[PDB]
Amino acid sequence: VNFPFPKKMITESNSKDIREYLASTFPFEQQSTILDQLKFRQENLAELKDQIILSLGNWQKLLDYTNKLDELSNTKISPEEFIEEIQKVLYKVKLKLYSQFNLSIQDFALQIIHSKYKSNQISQNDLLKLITEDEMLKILAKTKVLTYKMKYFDSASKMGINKYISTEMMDLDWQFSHYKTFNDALKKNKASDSSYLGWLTHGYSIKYGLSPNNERSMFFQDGRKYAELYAFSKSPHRKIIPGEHLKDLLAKINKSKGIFLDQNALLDKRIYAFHELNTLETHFPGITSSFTDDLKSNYRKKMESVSLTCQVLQEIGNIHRFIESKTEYGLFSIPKIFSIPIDYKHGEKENLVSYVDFLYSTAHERILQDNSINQLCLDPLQESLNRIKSNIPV
Amino acid sequence: TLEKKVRKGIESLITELKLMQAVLSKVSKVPADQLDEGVKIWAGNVKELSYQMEDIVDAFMVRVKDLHRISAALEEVVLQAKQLAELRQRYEQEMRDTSANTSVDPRMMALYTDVTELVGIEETRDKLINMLTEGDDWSKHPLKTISIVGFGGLGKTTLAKAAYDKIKVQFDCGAFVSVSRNPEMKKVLKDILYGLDKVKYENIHNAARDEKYLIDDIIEFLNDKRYLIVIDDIWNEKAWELIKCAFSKKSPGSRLITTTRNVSVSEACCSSEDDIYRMEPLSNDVSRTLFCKRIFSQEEGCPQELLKVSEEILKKCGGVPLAIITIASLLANKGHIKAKDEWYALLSSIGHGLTKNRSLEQMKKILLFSYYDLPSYLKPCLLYLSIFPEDREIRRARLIWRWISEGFVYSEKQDISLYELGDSYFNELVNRSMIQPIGIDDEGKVKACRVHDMVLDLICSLSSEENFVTILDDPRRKMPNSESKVRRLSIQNSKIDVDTTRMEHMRSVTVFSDNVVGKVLDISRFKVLRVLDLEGCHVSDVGYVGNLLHLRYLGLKGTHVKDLPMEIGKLQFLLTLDLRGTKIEVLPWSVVQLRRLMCLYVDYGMKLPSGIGNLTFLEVLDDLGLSDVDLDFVKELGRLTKLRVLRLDFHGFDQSMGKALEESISNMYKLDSLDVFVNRGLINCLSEHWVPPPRLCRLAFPSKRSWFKTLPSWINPSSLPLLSYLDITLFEVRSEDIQLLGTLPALVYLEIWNYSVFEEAHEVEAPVLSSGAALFPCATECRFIGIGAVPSMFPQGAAPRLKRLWFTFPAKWISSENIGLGMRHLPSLQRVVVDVIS
Amino acid sequence: TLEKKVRKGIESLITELKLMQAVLSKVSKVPADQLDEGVKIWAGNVKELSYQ
Ligand SMILES: Nc1ncnc2c1ncn2[C@@H]1O[C@H](COP(=O)(O)OP(=O)(O)OP(=O)(O)O)[C@@H](O)[C@H]1O
Repeated sequence: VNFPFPKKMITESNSKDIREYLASTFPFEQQSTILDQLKFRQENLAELKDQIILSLGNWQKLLDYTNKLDELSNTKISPEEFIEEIQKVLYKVKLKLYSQFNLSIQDFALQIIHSKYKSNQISQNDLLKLITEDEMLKILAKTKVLTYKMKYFDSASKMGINKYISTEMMDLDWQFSHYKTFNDALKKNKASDSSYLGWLTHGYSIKYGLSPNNERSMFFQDGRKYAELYAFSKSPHRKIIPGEHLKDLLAKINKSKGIFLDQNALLDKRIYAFHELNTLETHFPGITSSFTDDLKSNYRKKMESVSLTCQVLQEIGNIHRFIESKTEYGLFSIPKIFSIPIDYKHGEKENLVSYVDFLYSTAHERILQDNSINQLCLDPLQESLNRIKSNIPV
Repeated sequence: TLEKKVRKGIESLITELKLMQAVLSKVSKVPADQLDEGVKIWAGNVKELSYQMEDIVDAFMVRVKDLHRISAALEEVVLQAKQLAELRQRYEQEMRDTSANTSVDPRMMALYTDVTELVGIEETRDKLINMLTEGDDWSKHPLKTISIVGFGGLGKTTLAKAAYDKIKVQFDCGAFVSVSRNPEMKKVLKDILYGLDKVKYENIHNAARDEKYLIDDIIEFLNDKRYLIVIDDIWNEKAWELIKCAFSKKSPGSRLITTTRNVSVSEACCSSEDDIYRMEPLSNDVSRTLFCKRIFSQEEGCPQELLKVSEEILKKCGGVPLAIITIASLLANKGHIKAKDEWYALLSSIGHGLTKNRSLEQMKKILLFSYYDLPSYLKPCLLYLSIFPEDREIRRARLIWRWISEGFVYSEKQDISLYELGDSYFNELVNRSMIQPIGIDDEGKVKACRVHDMVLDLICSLSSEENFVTILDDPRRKMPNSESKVRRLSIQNSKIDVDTTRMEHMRSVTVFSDNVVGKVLDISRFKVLRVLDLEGCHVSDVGYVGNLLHLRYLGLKGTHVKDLPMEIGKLQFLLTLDLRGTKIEVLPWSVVQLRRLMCLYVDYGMKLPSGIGNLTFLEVLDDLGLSDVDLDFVKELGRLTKLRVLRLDFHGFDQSMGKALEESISNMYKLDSLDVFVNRGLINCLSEHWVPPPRLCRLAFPSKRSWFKTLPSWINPSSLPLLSYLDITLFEVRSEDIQLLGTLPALVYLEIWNYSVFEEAHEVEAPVLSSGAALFPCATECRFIGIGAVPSMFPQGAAPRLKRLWFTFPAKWISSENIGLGMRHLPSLQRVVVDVIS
Repeated sequence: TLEKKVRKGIESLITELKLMQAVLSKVSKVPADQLDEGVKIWAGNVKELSYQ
């Protein structure tokens, strides 16, 4: 079906028309809108050992640490000892089905700290004194991508949104709702470490296949890169007259910038070049400030236009993951008692299909159009618009 | 027994070599115009036989079945030597009446050219005038020289004469005298005398007194006068020092000018760099005007369709005011005799076949002058540049390793580690004004090199008439008429004719940015192979090297190599092993089996097996990954004391193991550079009580997240006074650390990071250079991070040479009086944008 | 085998040629008055061999 543009308008006395339902419904509680409860995971903490006991026969350490995590989940311990208690397994484990339970061991344990932090049980300074540690940075930068790929990638690939997975656009997921603190508080206190951890995170994302390629990544998986990255982060006059091991980086930046500005060449490699490039400026502002070339190519607006496309597709995929469930929510994400049955809900007809029109009108309201942008924005948006209007009634 | 006969023939063979390179060195000195063709043909056959015997001797040396093969080969080679012996005798004559006149100087007619013909010579003649005539006022300043170095024909005599024609009426004497490649000193001095007075010295070329009395005469004639002599085309400065003694008296108000093609002889003059006058290629606009002055009558836009051809061709010459003259005179016999098609043919011709033309060889002599003046053991080095493509920068390290692996570097002094010898070769090539250097690598030396285009094709042809190299180019698309006698092959863009049938004795092979490798070409068929170069390819199949035994150089930079065979231990002879940019992440255990190496450009991601200490001869190691290492392996690194450069990064041994290696460093004494990389930590490696190696020049530190507590004590002007590079980062800072560092002799490069300023809440203080006056004789590059370096550390007489300075400046000091700038310092200290902090 | 020896003699013969035309080109430059007759006879004979 060639569905046309749903021309609508989100104005005053209309944002609250749907957001009021969205402010209390099961989804969107841990998310936001571009137009702008502890029992839920406690039950998962209870079910943490559903299938571990089935095949304990090698497979004993899983249950051995499972009951320890269950104990530490509900027991009240002072912050200056709770970190030591929980790190006893964090600093112990090293590494098919095993890793599956191993990730749940790490993922559920770390969520406890945020749960106690939002309750003001753990002092902010105490958390600050530990987050700066180097090892847990690479622990989180690994567990986040592993947890995302193990559950959501299987359903994302079928929808065709796998090619539009954005590492930087990951905190908005409802399940990974605890990362706003780790991002914003760390940025406010230690700004450099935020860019450092994002740089580390994208390196594994490249290596684990989030943005796969057959050619090496000359910007990640090497400490000497961050040396210059942090060297220019403190001096405003180092790009004008660069030094050695800095001309090469600029050459590889502008070569990929020209690849992105091209039209005829292959699209998947352009998507690949998008991810690291977008990661570069957000963490390191003023790094590709080609004041001349960007103006005669509308590059500054083009990057934002192609960035908003992935943001729209994320929420579209969320709606698709919500419609069929009414497990695409992902393993160990929603417990069985809190699950969602098959019956159609009356509030969907007034807050979902109408809200899709608002989303597409918001998508098609301020994005520029170009022959390069059309292959990057217009075509995926039209494909998603066609796919979203062929499954709502059914 | 049987081996005894072979080994007793080998020394006879090597003596034969020695004589044959003697003869070939003798013949190649003379230009190939006075050389009779019979001797030329004989010499070519001599060279081919030389290759054959070198092959036999290398094969025998590598091996010790084979004895019989070696025997047959050596006997038959003796047979061709014997046969070729009397061919020269059989057909040869004398011709007592063959006295053809000596050739005249090809660049004398150029001296006689119209004044109102040269364009753009201005604003350089005036600058050279006033860079020496500024002292002509108060004409009592002591005499000085101003040399002019340059390459090819960028125009030295022209500008020298131009300056020689304007300011003369204010002088009493003067002489413009030339010198050839092999001058006659008495002839030169007679030339000088005739240039002063032609009346008393009209027949001064007749009398043959001696080298000395005429020197006394010229010394006597030069009293109480200002002479302003100019002498041009001086090569091999040993000649020049004779003339300088002729000017040995105090003479206020006189100066002299020199020109040469070697910068390595001008520093022997004028005792100072401010008197050295470099000359540059002309600008694009001036070059365009000059180019259109010749071919076009008065206007340029009438073609309007070959314009892009004009810029494209003029780019090939670059700025040379001789190449463009040649092309303009060749390209139009009478008013655009040709248009837009043969122009493309000409453009395609350059690089492979443009030189062979008419009225064009009259200028190639001027270029081959420099090549002929080269001593031996350097002609192969210059001719080796034809392998690489037309416009591509060449890293000098690759060149040096290729030369050493080939076998063009050798000596019998035993005081040279054989790498700095190749470096000396490279520097000699550079200072002869024959290669352009660019950039500075992580070695503290020049990064890469580039070759002029019309010299590149010229040397390509010169190496092409013999079998020194072979090129497969689309514009060329030519192959020698003998597939057998191919030694060096330099594959390029062409990917069609990749035949490999009849090169059994393939010395070396290289591929440049081509996917044709592998799918069409086979290397394993090469029974012998000296060096292998495959950087930039996209093939991971290199596991057939076990069939190769003579390999020396193995370049695999950016090759997508996943793994390399376990059978590499068979390569006892090897000099280089580069693996940077490869997918392989672990090395096979069969590397301790190896015995000889000097460099190992390994990736720190890859794993180094135990027993590394056995590679005693190893001389440079790069990017070693030090993680999860046991103590004995670390201590092995102190055993092999031959390093000059070492690069280290690590993440997983921050223990007392750092101190264990810390003294193990001091076991080596040949270091030149060092650097250590570690992330965001206090440096738990270096103690304050550890003697450093006596020789250190660079001593870098790449990491900026890590820090030292304070300035190390073992850094002192006493130990290691050879530093020209600092690159430090540390937590605190002291106004006395700068005072300590201002005592070291050279410290050309300075870069200091104050960790606490940009990490912790701290105010950038103002350190004070308390003691001394200058503390910085030659520190051109100084970098201060988080440290306030106001211009008023001292008056201008503190750092004579400082082109660049970086520091931080608070906004609260704007109203203060500690920023009292406004004066011009001694170096070019006028381009600065300080990082200001609110 | 047998053809190998012949073909390995051919290039030697070619070199012999090249030397002979070198010599003949050298001698023919001078006018035939300053040339001594022994050299002339030798030149004629080598020319005939060159044809063969
Ligand atoms: N401004 C100019 N306009 C035209 N031709 C020029 C100009 N400057 C130089 N040339 C040309 O450059 C050549 C001069 O060569 P140059 O002065 O370098 O000679 P040199 O010192 O004897 O030796 P070499 O050429 O080996 O350096 C001549 O061909 C001359 O015509």
